[PDB]
Amino acid sequence: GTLSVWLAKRGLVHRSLGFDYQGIETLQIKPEDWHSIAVILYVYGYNYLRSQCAYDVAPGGLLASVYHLTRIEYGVNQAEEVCIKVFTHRSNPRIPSVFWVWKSTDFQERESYDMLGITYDSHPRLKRILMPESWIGWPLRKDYIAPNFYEIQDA
Amino acid sequence: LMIVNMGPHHPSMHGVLRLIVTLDGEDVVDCEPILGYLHRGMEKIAENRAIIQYLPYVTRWDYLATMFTEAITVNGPEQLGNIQVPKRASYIRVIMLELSRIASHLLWLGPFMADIPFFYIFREREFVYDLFEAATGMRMMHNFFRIGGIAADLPYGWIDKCLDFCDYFLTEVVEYQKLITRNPIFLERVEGVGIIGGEEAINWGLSGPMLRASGIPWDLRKIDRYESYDEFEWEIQWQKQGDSLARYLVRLSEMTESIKIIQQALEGLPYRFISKKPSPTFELSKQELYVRVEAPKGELGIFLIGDQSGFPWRWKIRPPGFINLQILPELVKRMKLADIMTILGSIDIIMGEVDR
Amino acid sequence: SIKFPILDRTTKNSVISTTLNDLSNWSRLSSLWPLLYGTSCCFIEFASLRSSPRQADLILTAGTVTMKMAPSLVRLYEQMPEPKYVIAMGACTITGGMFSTDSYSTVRGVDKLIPVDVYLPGCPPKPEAVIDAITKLRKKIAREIYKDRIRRCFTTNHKFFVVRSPH
Amino acid sequence: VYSMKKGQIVRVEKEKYLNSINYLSVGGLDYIYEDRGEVLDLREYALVGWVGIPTAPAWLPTDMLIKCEKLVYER
Amino acid sequence: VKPDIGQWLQDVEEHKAIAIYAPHEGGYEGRYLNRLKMQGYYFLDISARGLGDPETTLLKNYPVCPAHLGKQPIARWYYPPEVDYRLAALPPSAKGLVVWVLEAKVLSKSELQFLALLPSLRPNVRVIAECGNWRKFVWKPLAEIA
Amino acid sequence: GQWLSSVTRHVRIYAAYIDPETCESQMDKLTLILDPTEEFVWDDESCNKVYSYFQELVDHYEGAPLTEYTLRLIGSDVEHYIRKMLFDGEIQYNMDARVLNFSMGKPRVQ
Amino acid sequence: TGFMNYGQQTLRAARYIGQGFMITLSHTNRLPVTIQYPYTSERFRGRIHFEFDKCIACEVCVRVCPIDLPVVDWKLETNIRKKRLLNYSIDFGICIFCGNCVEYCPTNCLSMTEEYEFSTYDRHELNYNQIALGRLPMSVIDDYTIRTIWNSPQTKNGVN
Ligand code: SF4
Ligand code: SF4
Ligand code: SF4
Repeated sequence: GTLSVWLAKRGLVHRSLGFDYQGIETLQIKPEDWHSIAVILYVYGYNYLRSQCAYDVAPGGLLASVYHLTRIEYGVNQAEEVCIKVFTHRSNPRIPSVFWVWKSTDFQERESYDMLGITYDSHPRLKRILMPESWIGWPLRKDYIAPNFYEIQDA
Repeated sequence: LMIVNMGPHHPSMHGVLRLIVTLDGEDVVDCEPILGYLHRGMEKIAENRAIIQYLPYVTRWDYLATMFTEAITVNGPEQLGNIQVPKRASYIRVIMLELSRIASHLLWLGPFMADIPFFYIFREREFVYDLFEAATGMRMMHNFFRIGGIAADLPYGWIDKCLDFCDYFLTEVVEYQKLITRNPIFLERVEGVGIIGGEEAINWGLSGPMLRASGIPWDLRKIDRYESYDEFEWEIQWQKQGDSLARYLVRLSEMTESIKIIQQALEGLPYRFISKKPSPTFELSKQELYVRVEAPKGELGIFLIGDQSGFPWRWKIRPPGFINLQILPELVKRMKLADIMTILGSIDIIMGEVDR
Repeated sequence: SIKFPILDRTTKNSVISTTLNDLSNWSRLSSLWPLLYGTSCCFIEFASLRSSPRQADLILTAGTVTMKMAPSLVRLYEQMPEPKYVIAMGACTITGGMFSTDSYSTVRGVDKLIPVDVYLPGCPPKPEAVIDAITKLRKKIAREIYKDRIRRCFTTNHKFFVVRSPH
Repeated sequence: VYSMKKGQIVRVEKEKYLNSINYLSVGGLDYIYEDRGEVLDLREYALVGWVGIPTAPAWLPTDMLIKCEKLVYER
Repeated sequence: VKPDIGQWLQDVEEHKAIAIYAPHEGGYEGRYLNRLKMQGYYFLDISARGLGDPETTLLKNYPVCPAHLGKQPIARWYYPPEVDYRLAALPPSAKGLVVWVLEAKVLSKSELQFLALLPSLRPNVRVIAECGNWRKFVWKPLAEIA
Repeated sequence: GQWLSSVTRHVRIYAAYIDPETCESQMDKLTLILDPTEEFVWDDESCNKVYSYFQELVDHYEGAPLTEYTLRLIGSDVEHYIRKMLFDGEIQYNMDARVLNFSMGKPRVQ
Repeated sequence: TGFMNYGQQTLRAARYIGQGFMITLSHTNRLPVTIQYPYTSERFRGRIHFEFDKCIACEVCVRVCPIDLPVVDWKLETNIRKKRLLNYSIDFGICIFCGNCVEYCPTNCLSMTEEYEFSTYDRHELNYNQIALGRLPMSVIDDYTIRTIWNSPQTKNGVN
């Protein structure tokens, strides 16, 4: 991509996966150096982040919480979209939240923890935003069984 | 610091939500929005259903304007398969999408003016649903979006009622425009709230009326060349007064801009119902495609990772108003219990696309 | 396989008492006055057709009820306990609606939660369907003669402490 | 093109599916441990779902589940 | 309104098949059902707006057929009948008859209404309380057209 | 908030200070309210049997944290026990309420 | 002169209340329309009309359905390709009337009508049969309480 060989090429792991369908680009980024990577992509021209996507390919294996960060603004209209690909596993749900710098990620990271269980830090209130706080298990991951609850059947 | 419960049956009618605040005195200072009330699990079932089976499912998101949801979820596979839509059906789709934007903003300002009446807007709404009945046949539960365009054709009465809608509707709109200049209770009861600027609304997450409230001419369909938007008359609201009445002028200008687009598209007519229909059943591909459209609340989005099967492998929706719900924790700091009604009105949100 | 009622007699068999019962039942079948209970896709019929959650006994459930909605819903029925019943006006208050198979956080009808007299076709019908539904309900209450004021409490309880582990 | 057929009984042990959440409710209990789930689709992975319980299906590995028999159970 | 006479009770104990011609003007229909219920009888409800093959539904143990949502099998079980189980739903002996309250005169087929009225003549404890296509007044015409 | 229960038909957890029918305030006393809607017969000896069975189930199923998931599990298999008790004829129906929907299906001729 | 400014604010307020009162007095003149109880086009998608002998094979109503609700048992008869269809059981509590198989039927015996009066007293009554789904609902012109509904026109002002 553009920023992977210009800005993140100075000692950052911008492991590209090719181009996406229309104009986006997927670049694999590890879970240790992510908040500094988020601040580096923040001070680039890119400001507007939306649609944090937590897809669950390979159930029991790799888990990802990708982004759709672009650089839209008020007067200029240079929409350069990119997917910051962060990855994790079932054994390691530890991922850093961007809620210390990008505070508006409360609902996004809470839904990601609420539907997958991705363990987070630097987050003010990480709670189950759709399920009860007593609820165990996560429905969005493909290796999940909804247990014997009578409200899930008609009978 | 008496904790408000903020129960399910609100004194207003704008959905079911939870906004527990410590409220030291009458000043609200700390917001904890609890959600999950109107929840369906759209993503996992959409992974378990096809496009023709989750295509009846796109009605429970922004049901005050149901054309936007099915429009973006059919424009997904059209640009995914690279199947060309003819100009006639695409322009009629533009007309009905702007009419649904009209319906969304008037069905916002109806109950908003009821909280802060119903037949002052229902005189228009009966002819609006007559247009929906002459367009597709349902009131708001239409299923008429195909890959080639509209599933049916326009009848010979709907084009005449569409010609009559302009001088049926714009006159009562401009009779409703002068009320905020006349009536000072809107100059004193909703005036003031909405203190975010442009460099901050770009900074957090905002889009739609909260981004155009600061005087930014923002538009997805102007930046992205989509449905020939530069042919029609456009005036995106660069109103920089910031507050809630600035948002009301934003919504009046968006309705009037859609009126200008439809009025220029009354006599356009540049072309069949569905192009590329050999077979009733098809599949989808596997690409990295995020499609978005200009929502009335700001950048509704569909994320798609394909499976090359009958089911999509990943189906995540970015709703506009749920990203727009993030800013109230910051727009709660120095207001009142008599102000949060105006706040949850000026967010312009229903809980269909929130929990989903 | 059912139970057996008592069915001894009708003690209030004078003309004045049955006249007052018929007039009070027809006036009870005349004054619906729902607390609305919208906040869903069935709220749209309210604009075409109070706030004290213990007042209006003749509420119809015109909303999509979920599992998290269910404790407040049974508490609200505890706030309308003895006199009148509810009317299911949604496929999701009847069978779970369109998500009757695979939805985890949505109850398959309030027919496992609350006594329901009338079941609707469900998804927003015409605004005269609710009028026909309350007319039917008026015909139902007109059949009722206030059960001749015949009363029983179960009161099942254990006073042994549970093996608790709070936070 | 796949591992097994579609419609065989799925028996589940608590140790055999230890990647999932089968050890949180220690004791309540569950129901899909016996020959209750049926294979509805397959891909490495296979879709499962009970023959009488109408709940949402899942995806599980071809060795994590087990084709048990052809014995449906209802009423 | 409120004409004080129990002549509808005399019609239901003499003919036992009367079309209740009464509007949608509130609940002015169940008062005679309440007088039948206060006489010691038991009244249950039915509607002909979705009741097909009515003699095959009131008797002969019409099938249950539970609607599976793409998960369960067909399970073609036989549910108990409508009015035979309702005659089985009278646990004391003081219940003199069973009233079958029908509230759908449209979509009814004149032949099948005569078949259902003959089925009210089949059991002696069965009372037909069908509708009368919503006249303006309260008229209790018998099953003459059916 | 303060209500912590999984309340359905014939099973209501209601962990509150409820000796009599007056609700309160909230404690570890789980007051199992059964049959709010008058749906079945519910003879007193059979109610004592079902209450003793529920006591044995909450005694053997505890030891873990008594949060809401254990409440869903215990109300669910309590409803399974009530269904298998009424299917064997220990619990007949009522036919004294204004619905009598036959919530567990009509008993067959088998 | 702050109370003078309060008085000027209330002068503008009284002007606005008078103008809005004229607007609402004109809004109270909505006499001809008055939608209420009776005391549309063909695509109402209300009650679904069904035909039994035209229903033959392909079971597409159970497949394209968002919940797969239809329950039809069938046993193959030899050498004549007849499935021996029985018990077309549709639960309208399960049914959404979202209309997929109404237009997606190969036989096209599934058609919609204008009936919506299916508010019933019990959920087990909603399990309808194939003969109950073949009933012509109503000719709405032929009522003594229903006039002509303003379908093509609007604000007719002809009843009075
Ligand atoms: S059945 Fe559908 S339309 Fe009706 S309340 Fe439920 S979700 Fe809304
Ligand atoms: S009615 Fe439709 S689904 Fe049924 S057998 Fe005929 S073609 Fe197949
Ligand atoms: S009427 Fe609608 S919900 Fe019912 S089977 Fe047809 S498409 Fe499915």
